[PDB]
Amino acid sequence: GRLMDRIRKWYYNAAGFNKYGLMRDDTLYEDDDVKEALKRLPEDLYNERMFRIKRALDLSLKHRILPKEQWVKYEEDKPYLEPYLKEVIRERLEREAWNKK
Amino acid sequence: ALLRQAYSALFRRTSTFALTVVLGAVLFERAFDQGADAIFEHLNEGKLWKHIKHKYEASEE
Amino acid sequence: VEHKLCHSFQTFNTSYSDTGLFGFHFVADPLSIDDMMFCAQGEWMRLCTSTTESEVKRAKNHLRSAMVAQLDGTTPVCETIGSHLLNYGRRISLEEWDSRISAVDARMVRDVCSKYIYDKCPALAAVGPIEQLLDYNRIRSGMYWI
Amino acid sequence: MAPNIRKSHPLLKMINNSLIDLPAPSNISAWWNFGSLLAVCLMTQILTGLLLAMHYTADTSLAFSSVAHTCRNVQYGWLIRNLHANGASFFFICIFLHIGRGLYYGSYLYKETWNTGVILLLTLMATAFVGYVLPWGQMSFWGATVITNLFSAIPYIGHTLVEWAWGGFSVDNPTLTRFFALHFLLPFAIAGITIIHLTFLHESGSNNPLGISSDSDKIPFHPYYSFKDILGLTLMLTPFLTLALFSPNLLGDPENFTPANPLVTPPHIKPEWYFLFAYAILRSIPNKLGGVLALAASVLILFLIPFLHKSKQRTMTFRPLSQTLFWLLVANLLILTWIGSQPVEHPFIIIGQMASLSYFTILLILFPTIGTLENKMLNY
Amino acid sequence: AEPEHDQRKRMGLKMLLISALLTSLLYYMKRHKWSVLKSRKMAYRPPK
Ligand code: HEM
Ligand code: HEM
Ligand SMILES: C/C=C(C)/C=C/C=C/[C@H](OC)[C@@H](C)[C@@H](OC)[C@@H](C)CCc1oc2c(O)c(OC)cc(OC)c2c(=O)c1C
Repeated sequence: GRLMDRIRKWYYNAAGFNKYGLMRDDTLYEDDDVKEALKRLPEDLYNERMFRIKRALDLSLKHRILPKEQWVKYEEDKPYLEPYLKEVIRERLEREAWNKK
Repeated sequence: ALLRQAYSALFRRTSTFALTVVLGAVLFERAFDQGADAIFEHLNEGKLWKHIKHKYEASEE
Repeated sequence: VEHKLCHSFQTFNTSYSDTGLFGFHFVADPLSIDDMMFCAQGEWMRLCTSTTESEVKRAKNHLRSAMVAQLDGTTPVCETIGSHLLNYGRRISLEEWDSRISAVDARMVRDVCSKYIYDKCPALAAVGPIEQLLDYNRIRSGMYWI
Repeated sequence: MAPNIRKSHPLLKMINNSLIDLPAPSNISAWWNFGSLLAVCLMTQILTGLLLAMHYTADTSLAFSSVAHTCRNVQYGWLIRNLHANGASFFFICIFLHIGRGLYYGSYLYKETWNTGVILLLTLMATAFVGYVLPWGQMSFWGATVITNLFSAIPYIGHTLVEWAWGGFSVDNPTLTRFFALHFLLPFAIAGITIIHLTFLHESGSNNPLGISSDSDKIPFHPYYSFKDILGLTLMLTPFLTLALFSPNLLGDPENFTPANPLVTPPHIKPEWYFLFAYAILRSIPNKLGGVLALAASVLILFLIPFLHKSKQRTMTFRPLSQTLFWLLVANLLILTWIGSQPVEHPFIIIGQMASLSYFTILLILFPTIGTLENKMLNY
Repeated sequence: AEPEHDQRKRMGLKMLLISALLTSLLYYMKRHKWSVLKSRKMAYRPPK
């Protein structure tokens, strides 16, 4: 049953951040981990992410969004940080538990 | 052209700008207060001591 | 110099047939751009407001020299002529240029700079790590009083 | 050394780093003026307040008739009074929205900036409390008698803690004086704490609608947000005056136009509007202590929100679910308030007990829950 | 119960009139200044 898929795909269109042309990961709140993840990003994937934001901001200040055409499509969202992040967390968790030993 | 004539003579020199506001407010005050009181008074004809006045102010005795 | 403002800065009055681009260009470390600009725009303001007789006296003498140094050799002269006829109509001799310069005095500079610099919306060009210098609005505001 | 004074001067350097060259997000919305407006309220209460204190006479036998006198005899005194009074309300208005914003855009992640806020809020409430008791009207009195009594709920130190409050063994003059002295002082304490609130803030810069690094496009506080504050100034300033020039006593209970009577608690006694919601919660817990406790947490819970944040994202801008919950909560208060203004009977009583159950749950349970659920739907 | 009444309202009038004008005036200025940021346009041109 595609239920789960059909749902995520929903909530995604629901959150509608993609109307600002932002990627899922683009929205993550920048905590100590993310912060580190972001520092690991290859320079291209990074300057890119930034512009995407500096554009989102420019929008949000104008009170507008992107013409439907340029909205981000669910299946095309690139989790550019998800993996980097996870690792970061992993590393930490190992350091963390290793200091309880 | 007033906007030019104005900007050129008043709003340009930050020093004259002031004199304009001052001298301006001054005029603005008078005109405003006058009409204001007027708009009000009229909207209340015959109800103010300014209207009733005469019936006792140097009328009896 | 005093505050290590820029690596360099330069005045310029690029002229054209019908128009022109009077301004200035400076290059500095990402972290002083502001203070720099600030002092600069100030000078402009000071120009349109308190230029002294001693200030112009020098400029004049400085200008006269470049005036001459532009005519240092063959190519240079030829250029001047090539361009004199093409833009100014005829040929403007140094004897002439010089009169026009000994003419200029304080009052004039003030009026003239004011004429073209005071409270005018300017053109800005930024390239590099410019984070520090910001808002045209603010740059604009730096065009009067200062 | 330094070129432009604005940056070197020990004092200007300050005015500067917080009113002119201060880095502001390009996209902060209306809901961001409430901080400054709150300020303006503070400035307006302290001003009008000093003025009213110049004519007040803290003393049971005269406290009432002094205010009366201050309104009738003192030039423009009435206007002063009115302004001071509605100011209060407008203060609370501004503050409730200022909190709103904070909640919906998770500004509460600026913990300290936030905690101090609570403190400020709390104080304001206290401040506004004593202020009201001053006029020594029916409400003034009885409110004084209840609010303070609340502490009688604490065991041991309790019955004593009151003693101090009143300075007597019943609410009498001694109270009125120390309350005035208190009301006089407190506002200043707020002013101080605000200075801090703003400092902790300045450590992080301001938040912003989208809830993502704004470093990629900041703008000098001036002229941008400066002009924007003045507009927001006149904007609020309007209804405030309007309200205080055409219908002063609209937001104000008239039962307070009847000098306090230590012997008769008005049959229809209902708190200043800005307290109603809490009033309600306490009124739904039929138990001295519970009632008191419910109330405590009714406000103290604010301190928790920061820990009851679970969304991988910061603001609710991209969390339709949370949003819907949020507004439900707004309205949940909007309800609780109504009830406050309604007598203790049916349906009202039960409707109340629910909204209160409602309140706490949205904050303590649904929020963190709908939040988690939310990230799994985005797949994080 | 409130002698002022009249003046209270007379002011109320003036207050509304100035507030109408002033609010309006500032709206312009708030926009005027912000225009810079409203009209603004940007584009990402990485190098090749
Ligand atoms: C006398 C008390 C208060 C005043 C006058 C005040 C003032 C300010 C000011 C000036 C700002 C910056 C402008 C803005 O963001 O609105 C601010 C921000 C903030 N305040 Fe307050 N505040 C008060 C009360 C509170 C309260 C009670 C809370 C909630 C506990 C609070 C929470 C915050 C938060 C979270 C920020 C960060 C806003 C952001 O995300 O940009 N404040 N406050
Ligand atoms: C935090 C800001 C303040 C709040 C919240 C506030 C609120 C109040 C309130 C609600 C009243 C009752 C008014 C009424 O009858 O409706 C009041 C009265 C009074 N307040 Fe304040 N006040 C504040 C600051 C001040 C200041 C700065 C002073 C002086 C230090 C002051 C002096 C007075 C006096 C003398 C009265 C009695 C006259 C009257 O009842 O209006 N207040 N205040
Ligand atoms: C000297 C200073 C002292 C002792 C400190 C005071 C501390 C108290 C709090 O300040 C923070 C307090 C203002 C705040 O409680 C959280 C309010 C929301 C309480 C609201 C409140 O108001 C009432 C009120 O106004 C009344 O009058 C018309 C009558 C009332 O019932 C008969 C009440 C009432 O039942 C409640 C709960």
